[PDB]
Amino acid sequence: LHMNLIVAVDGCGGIGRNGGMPWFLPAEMARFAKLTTLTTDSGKKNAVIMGRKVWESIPPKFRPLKSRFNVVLSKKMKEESNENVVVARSFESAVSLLQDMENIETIWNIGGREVYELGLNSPFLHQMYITRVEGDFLADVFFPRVDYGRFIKSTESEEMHEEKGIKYRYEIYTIKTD
Ligand SMILES: NC(=O)c1ccc[n+]([C@@H]2O[C@H](COP(=O)([O-])OP(=O)(O)OC[C@H]3O[C@@H](n4cnc5c(N)ncnc54)[C@H](OP(=O)(O)O)[C@@H]3O)[C@@H](O)[C@H]2O)c1
Ligand SMILES: CN(Cc1cnc2nc(N)nc(N)c2n1)c1ccc(C(=O)N[C@@H](CCC(=O)O)C(=O)O)cc1
Repeated sequence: LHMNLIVAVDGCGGIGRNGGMPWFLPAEMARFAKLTTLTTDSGKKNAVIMGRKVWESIPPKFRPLKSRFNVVLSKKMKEESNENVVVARSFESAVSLLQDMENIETIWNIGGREVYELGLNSPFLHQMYITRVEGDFLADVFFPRVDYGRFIKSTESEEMHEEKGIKYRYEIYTIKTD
């Protein structure tokens, strides 16, 4: 059972501004949905684990994230009536429930700085799929401080991408104990 982190950070390490995203990148978001949705074993599902403010920053039409199992960490949210969503009061309990479910193939840590930090300290930590966006978007939330020395960066050829006047590039990292 793998836990991969997926994030889009800017030149300063920013991920959030004013409770929302500092940018909108539809092609990047499409790649995000593909990476987080597609499983190898047909019929098996992925799980996304997110913090409450991520959940609330998703457009409610796209919410819950379709074809995935949503786990929202929150100490304040009421239980979610929907079946593809569960509210988990702690990281450890969320990870316990996920490793308990048989049909979950890969757990995608999709955001919340604290969610990211707890994942980075997790035994299930596998890969980081980072989208390095160029420039300073005046973010107020950031990605955790991470020791990249624990990781091996994939060497595949990664071109630059540009949409909406914004440039960015994909990077992949794998924990060195694999
Ligand atoms: N650029 C990106 O790739 C990216 C990735 C994700 C999000 N974002 C942006 O980043 C910002 C949100 O990230 P955030 O870090 O500010 O808020 P968040 O982490 O998304 O959600 C924070 C909330 O999650 C809950 N939570 C987190 N860890 C928990 C734990 N261990 N146990 C229990 N509850 C826990 C708490 O909810 P309660 O307050 O209800 O306890 C906490 O207040 C938004 O702007 C979002 O759009 C961007
Ligand atoms: C605010 N937020 C958090 C968020 C945004 N961008 C990211 N970008 C990356 N690279 N990684 C992340 N974890 C990430 N997280 C959002 C907002 C909307 C949707 C969303 O609606 N996704 C659709 C896909 C949207 C699309 O196809 O354009 C899906 O079904 O997955 C996801 C995350």
